[PDB]
Amino acid sequence: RMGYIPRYTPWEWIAIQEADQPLIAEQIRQDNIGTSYFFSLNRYWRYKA
Amino acid sequence: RRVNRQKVNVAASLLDNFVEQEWTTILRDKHDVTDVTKTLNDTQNDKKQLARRLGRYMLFANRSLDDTGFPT
Amino acid sequence: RKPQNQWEGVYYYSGITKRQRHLILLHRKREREAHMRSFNISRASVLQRLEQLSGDRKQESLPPHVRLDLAVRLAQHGLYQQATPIVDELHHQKALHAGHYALLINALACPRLGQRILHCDAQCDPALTYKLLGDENGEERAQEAYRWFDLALTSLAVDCGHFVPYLPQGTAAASHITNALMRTLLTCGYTHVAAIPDSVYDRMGSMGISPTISTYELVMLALSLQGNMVEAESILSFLRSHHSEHITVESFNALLLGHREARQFDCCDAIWQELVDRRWPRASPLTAELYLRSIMDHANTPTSEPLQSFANINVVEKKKVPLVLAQMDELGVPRTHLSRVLMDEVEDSLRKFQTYRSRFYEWGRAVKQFDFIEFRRRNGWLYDLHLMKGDIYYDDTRGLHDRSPTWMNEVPETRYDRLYGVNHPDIAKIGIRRHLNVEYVNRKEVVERDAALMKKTLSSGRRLRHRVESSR
Amino acid sequence: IVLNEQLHTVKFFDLKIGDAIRDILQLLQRETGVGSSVNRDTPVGISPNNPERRV
Amino acid sequence: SFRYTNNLIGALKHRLLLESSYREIASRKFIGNCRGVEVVCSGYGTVLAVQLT
Amino acid sequence: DPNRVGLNAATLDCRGRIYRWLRRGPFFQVDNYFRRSVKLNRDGTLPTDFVHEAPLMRKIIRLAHRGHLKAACEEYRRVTTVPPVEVYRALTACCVPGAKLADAVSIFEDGDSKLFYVSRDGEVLHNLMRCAIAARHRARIMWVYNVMRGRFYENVVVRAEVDLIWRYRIAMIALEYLLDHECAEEAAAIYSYLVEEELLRCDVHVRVGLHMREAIAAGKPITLNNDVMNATSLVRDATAVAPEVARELQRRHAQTLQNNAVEAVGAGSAPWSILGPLTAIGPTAEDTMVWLQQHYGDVDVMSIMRWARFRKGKDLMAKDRPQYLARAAAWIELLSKRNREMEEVPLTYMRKSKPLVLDTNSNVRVAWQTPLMRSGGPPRLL
Amino acid sequence: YHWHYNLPQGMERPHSVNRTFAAPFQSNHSLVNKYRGVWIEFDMHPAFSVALEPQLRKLPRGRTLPKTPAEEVIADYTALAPLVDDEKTRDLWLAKVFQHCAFQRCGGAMELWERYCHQRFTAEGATAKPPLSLVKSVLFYCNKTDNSGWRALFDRCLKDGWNYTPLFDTAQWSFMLKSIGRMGDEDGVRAVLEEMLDVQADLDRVEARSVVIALNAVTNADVYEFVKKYLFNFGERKVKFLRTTYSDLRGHGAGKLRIPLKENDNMYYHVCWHSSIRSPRQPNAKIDDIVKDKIEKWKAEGLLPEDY
Amino acid sequence: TLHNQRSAAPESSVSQSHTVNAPTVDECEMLAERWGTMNYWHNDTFPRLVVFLK
Amino acid sequence: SYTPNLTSLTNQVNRSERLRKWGSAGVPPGVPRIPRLEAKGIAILHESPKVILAGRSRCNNFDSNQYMLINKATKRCLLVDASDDWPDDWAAFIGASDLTLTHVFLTHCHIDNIINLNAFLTICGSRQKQDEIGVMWCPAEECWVQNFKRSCERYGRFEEMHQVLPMMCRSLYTPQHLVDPVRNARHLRRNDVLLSAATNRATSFIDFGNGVLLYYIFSPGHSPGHMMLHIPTERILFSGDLLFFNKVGRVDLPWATGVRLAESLRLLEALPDNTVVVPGHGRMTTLGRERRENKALQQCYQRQEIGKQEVSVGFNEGYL
Amino acid sequence: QNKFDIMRREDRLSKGEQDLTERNTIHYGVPIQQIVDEFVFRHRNARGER
Ligand SMILES: [Zn+2]
Ligand SMILES: [Zn+2]
Repeated sequence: RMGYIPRYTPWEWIAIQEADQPLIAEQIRQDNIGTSYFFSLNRYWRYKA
Repeated sequence: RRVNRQKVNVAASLLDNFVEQEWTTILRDKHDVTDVTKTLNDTQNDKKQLARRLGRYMLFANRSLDDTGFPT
Repeated sequence: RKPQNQWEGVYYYSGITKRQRHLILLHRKREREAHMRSFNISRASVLQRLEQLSGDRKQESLPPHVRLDLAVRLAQHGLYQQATPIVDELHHQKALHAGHYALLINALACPRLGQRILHCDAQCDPALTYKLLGDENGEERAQEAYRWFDLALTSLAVDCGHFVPYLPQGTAAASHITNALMRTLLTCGYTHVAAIPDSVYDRMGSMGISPTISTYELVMLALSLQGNMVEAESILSFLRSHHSEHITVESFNALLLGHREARQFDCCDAIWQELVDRRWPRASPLTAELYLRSIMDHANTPTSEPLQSFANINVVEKKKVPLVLAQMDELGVPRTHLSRVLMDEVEDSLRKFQTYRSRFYEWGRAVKQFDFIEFRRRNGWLYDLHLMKGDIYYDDTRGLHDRSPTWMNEVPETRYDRLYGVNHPDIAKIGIRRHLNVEYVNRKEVVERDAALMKKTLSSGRRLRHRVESSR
Repeated sequence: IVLNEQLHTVKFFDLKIGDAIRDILQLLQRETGVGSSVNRDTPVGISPNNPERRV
Repeated sequence: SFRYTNNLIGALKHRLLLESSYREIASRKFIGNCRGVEVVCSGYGTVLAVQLT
Repeated sequence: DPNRVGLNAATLDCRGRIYRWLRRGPFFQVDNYFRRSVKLNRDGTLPTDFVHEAPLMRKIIRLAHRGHLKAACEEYRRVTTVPPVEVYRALTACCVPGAKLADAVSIFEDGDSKLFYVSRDGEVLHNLMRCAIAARHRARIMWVYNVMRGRFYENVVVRAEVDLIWRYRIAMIALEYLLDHECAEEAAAIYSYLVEEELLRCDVHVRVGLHMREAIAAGKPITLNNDVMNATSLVRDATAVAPEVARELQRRHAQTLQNNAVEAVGAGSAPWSILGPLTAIGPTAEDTMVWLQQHYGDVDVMSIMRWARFRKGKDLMAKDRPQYLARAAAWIELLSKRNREMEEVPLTYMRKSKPLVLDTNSNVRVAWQTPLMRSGGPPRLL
Repeated sequence: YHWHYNLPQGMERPHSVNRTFAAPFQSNHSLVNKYRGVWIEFDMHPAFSVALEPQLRKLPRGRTLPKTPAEEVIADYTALAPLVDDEKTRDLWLAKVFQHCAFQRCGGAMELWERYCHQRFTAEGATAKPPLSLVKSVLFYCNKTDNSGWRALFDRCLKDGWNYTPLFDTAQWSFMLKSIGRMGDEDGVRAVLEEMLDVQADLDRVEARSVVIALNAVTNADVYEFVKKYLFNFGERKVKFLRTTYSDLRGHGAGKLRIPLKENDNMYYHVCWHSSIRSPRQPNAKIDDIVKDKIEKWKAEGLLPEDY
Repeated sequence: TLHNQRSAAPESSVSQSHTVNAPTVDECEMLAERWGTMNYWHNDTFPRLVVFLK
Repeated sequence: SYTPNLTSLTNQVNRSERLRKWGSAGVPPGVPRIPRLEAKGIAILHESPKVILAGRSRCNNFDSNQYMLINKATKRCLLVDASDDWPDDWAAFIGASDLTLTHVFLTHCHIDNIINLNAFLTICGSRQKQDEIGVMWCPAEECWVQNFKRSCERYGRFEEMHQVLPMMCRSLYTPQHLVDPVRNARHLRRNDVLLSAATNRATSFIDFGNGVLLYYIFSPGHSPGHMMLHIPTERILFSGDLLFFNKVGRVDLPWATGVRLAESLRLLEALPDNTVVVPGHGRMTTLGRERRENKALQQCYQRQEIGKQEVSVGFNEGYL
Repeated sequence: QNKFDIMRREDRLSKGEQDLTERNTIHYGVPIQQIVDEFVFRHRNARGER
């Protein structure tokens, strides 16, 4: 071959690059209650809106 | 040892032929006697009713050496 | 500057100490000894009750329900030999009825020894409970279950004495006793598990007993423990076609356990996604147990096609665990209703693949990355895997140069700079100036400077040529 | 078959020499002392196989 | 080290459970019936009584 | 310490301090101001007890007790210190009568993991569970129960777990709602939790404890035995009612079996309801206890009948007798697995099949026919 | 040197570093949500809790410390507890009384041990075994008031005795070593530190002010040689923090302690020597035989003359 | 050199929602309570309304 | 620098030196190639009835110079110390001057002298294709030939690493290859001369043509074999690295002795003051100005006069 | 380790089916596209097959 560079990254290399980095838990964005109309914008000052 | 393994397989198939001959005998011949003990309200033990409650006959030619007494 | 690697991950802590793993092992050992102590205390109490009722009540005949409850409590604790003369006496006195026989056969499956084998022996794998309960006298309890089934059918024929040639085979009691027989035969060895859909189902058909949903669920679980998935999926397809309003979650648990045993984990994912889609019947914690154990069994599976060239590949399936847990928060399945071993594996996969927004703002600081490097340098012999060692479909004759005017739109700046002396005989073809062909940012000035330098040295060379050839 | 494995190990003589020196390099970077209580499965003053292990 | 002492404890736990269970089997009745015939034996195989229910 | 309240700051003098200020994180001022401020004390108590922020907590509790949720939320925004547990109790109890579940969940989650587990309390989780009952949200009921059970971090590391009486109250009102609305799996999980924690006779324990508190206020010695628990009105009333519960269960199962045999044909009756799995009840209260222990013995029948007595404070056992019998029979039929296995509809028999000899289709198969369907012919093998 | 832009910009090689090296979480800051105290595991039956509820109200519950004076709490246990006919209820009640007297430092609460529990647990070969909640509370009490009654109870918790030492908290050993260094028991420091080493306790996560107080009270020569070999059992992050803590508690930050330290210079220099070591750099008879024949030779040669 | 995993054909893209197959005998049994589209009862081959009326 | 053994890797003073010299990088930046910008043209330094000296100053980032002697009669040119980052101006100059390149003189085989030698020979032979160019060098520099790769390691010259030097190929002084009977571009280089250290004024010369003689002088101290060129008819002394403007060569490199450098400076006192000395680095001077205004020669002769038997002179910071 | 798994393996080998212990490791063996590309590369664009 002598100079072969792939134009598609192989499935093993994609799997290794996926298996090394964690997930963000807020990416799931699940919601079943509703919006807190009174409290969510008036929470504690360090974590406030 | 390759010869003695064939001595076992011809001796196991002799007994497996005899056990499966008598097991078909004592089941089918007892099917013709028809001893009716349901009126007695017994414990359902019998010659047939222990043979049919026993499992399938594991053949000695099917077994390995450790199932016929050799240590693992 | 030296470039940083963009395909190297950020250094983050995903692991536990040796002390934390040792304390986890110690606490799990303590919980196993506690469950063993509880079962031994309960079994001693049952045997003391039996010795009291056998010694003090030598000639005083007991009421039949006390003996029935004693035989049930004896058979539930795995003491089947101490209960069968009580059942023989109760059947001989004709004190047993339709429900009592099914109660005795269901107690013969020992659901108190099963809890100890679950929490201590099987390490909370529910398939391994069926695999290990066959060791404690599988064939003898199977023979006793068959004998009590015959006793039950004789007493049902007595108790039914129109529909006269179709009794007691058409009643609910025969189907209940057959379901109890299948549930007890699941507990026994592999021969009786294989005989549940083979011999027991054909005998139930030949006797003319109409089955129920528990019959099909136990046949599906027996085929699941056998490893035959096409027949179990055929039975659930039969139930989906005809009696679809009666299907409970035990059939889904049977298919999950069976595809876990047959190691077809994509079918486990398909069954779990279908159960999340339909949301009815409700997912028990056994559903989450079987699905998360199938995930952990697939993630710990080594592969042989890359031959472990870089790392283990299947570990990325543990990234599915923070998804499915969130699905449990939508399904109302409490995650605290998981076993301790599976909770250890789930917290392992969670600290490997989960982060929050507040940690994601601080996890890439150079202090933590260099602490990771220093901790790998100091003690990496303790935590390392290697240190242990037109349209194309209607195109056929393509029309080229269709008078599309490229002079209406403006692309005038197409200037290019070629190196000086391409065909010059005095300038060599090979040279270090060929490296000037790959340079983009300062291309114009480099080409002009190279052309000026080559013109100056060629002019000086021909001037020296003329001066030397005219001086002699 | 015999000569292929004999020729496979002679080309790794120098690479295993440098592998042995790289063992000594990571050895001298280890944490000094008997260790740390965070990274131990065994108490220090006894064998792990001692019958009177947990006091 | 201590491979003999840790193996002797596991053998004596096997012997203590096999001794405490032999005393459970021997002081027990084993009743078998065929057709109303109660043959009662002990753990040692001695026939205690050949009865009829 | 009211005099030493305050924090000193820096001046950013040298070049390295400027480089550190330009390399700081997104929350560096508020984080260091929060951690240089209030923290868990040396003996393990909360930093709640603040002198300067004391009347603001009184105003918040006073506004959340009068029903003013928005004003209490507005002056909750002004807090600097960690607020007390009574703030979260008053806020969640203000969230109960309006069925505002999202505001109560946000109130709990604000102090749950961020503020040293001040809202991880029995009364706050009890009001959260009451909001979940008022909102009829089953998944949030199981969520409140799951955060009540807790994990290793909140129970062992933080040492902030719910007391046993509050856990029993929360699990009992959740189990009451889940049994009232026919949710079998969730009620089975909560009942398995009450079995595992041994809380089946806990209401009797609270009654015996109130009697023993009155006795120890009198000056009499107190103890706990079997006859002390049997002397309460709850166990006596349940034992007196239990034959009516058994007759209701037998009548309801007979009607269910008759409906199953009717629907097995399509309406005449089938032979399905000729002999069912229930036997007849003896004419003795001891025979009633025998029948309930041998046909519904997987669950504790007496504890279920004791739990089903009260409904929203109203004593159903003394006032509405057939309503209480129907409720107790429904709860026993829900929680029992053997009742679920004995009340099954008769299904048709699935026949096996083989592939064709002359393969025409892969879907067309030769079916295995029972000799009941086709009479005659030879006797077949397996 | 670089990558050209007309080349395909594929990934060269994947890097699996977080799955080859699994690192445990280690921050320089301590955990903000830890209890930092001695937990008692109040496991009361849920009938006596409702009965003793006005009496358990004034007692310390989970992460709550009421301001009730201890003379009211001991007076409540003296009168009301013989009315309660349950052994495990009275023992768990006295565990909260010992915990309440520890937080308020009332030295007279050791008479409650001699009144109720001494004759059935720690007198003349008592066969009964006390609950773990009671032994944790009295050992937390004797360490907080600097009582000398810890020694008879700690010797009962060994493997021949009650075997309660594998169930001890890391904060239980932290309050233990701080009291023995305040009283100055050299044998009490060694017997606890030998027990922590044998029980496989978290030696790195002991409180650093507790270790440097217990090490300051080492003056005897035989126990001083024990501390030399024992100090290698700490980690390198711990032993560099013990030097900064020992230098501060004897220097400017000597006001953090209730009682000031005594001047032990031989332990100050050895801890400073040992912390620098763990950190990186920045035949008498036969010999006396030879001496005697040489003096014999110099007298014969004349190098050692006689009187002139 | 082959694979040890389960070999399965890809799932059929034939739309089974609009595929009206041959009527089975159980379908003619349960036709009294069957919900079908207007194409299902008036199919070009095998119409089910004629079977329901027959 | 040198080979990283076990002792060099476990040394903290090595990491301290690599932090002090190069900051937070720790790796030395190499000596790169001069780009096509900021590069000057070839200058004609001297014109004479016999020869023409054409040179280019600062042709490397070592700050070395490149010189070529042209015989006006025979049309033969001679490069001395062939080290130019762009040997394409020189090949075009030779081709536009109708000159023939026959030999390349090498004073010593340090990296500032032989870095682009294969490029010179390849490009000039490729232009000759439209007899090959010989190399004149001293065999003591063999010990500096073998470390051409290592010197290419430390100074970042990676593209010149994997190149067999033409002085290493088989000359007429070496045994010949016994090739299979069934090629001569690299197997044998007949045009190669090895200079001898016994240099005299009688026969140690190269016949450049037209009666011009180039006397090579063996003068160590900066190298084990270091050969100056002396043209007495033109008063031109190609010193190489022995003598510069107001300074002399380094001794703090391997195979460099200070007393050999002192003897090499002492063997230079018989030339006249109007001899233009032409160094390998920097600006050119005269030998009389170096006798009057150079402090290294003053220290050498002062140590010789006060009675030092082993006079050792030499620079420790300067040109390689 | 279980007798259940040994009996299941002997039953499946008597049936003539795949053992579940041979499914312990995953083999994604030789996809058809790689085999076709190796056949074309070995045979120099595979003339005669086109
Ligand atoms: Zn040089
Ligand atoms: Zn030079």
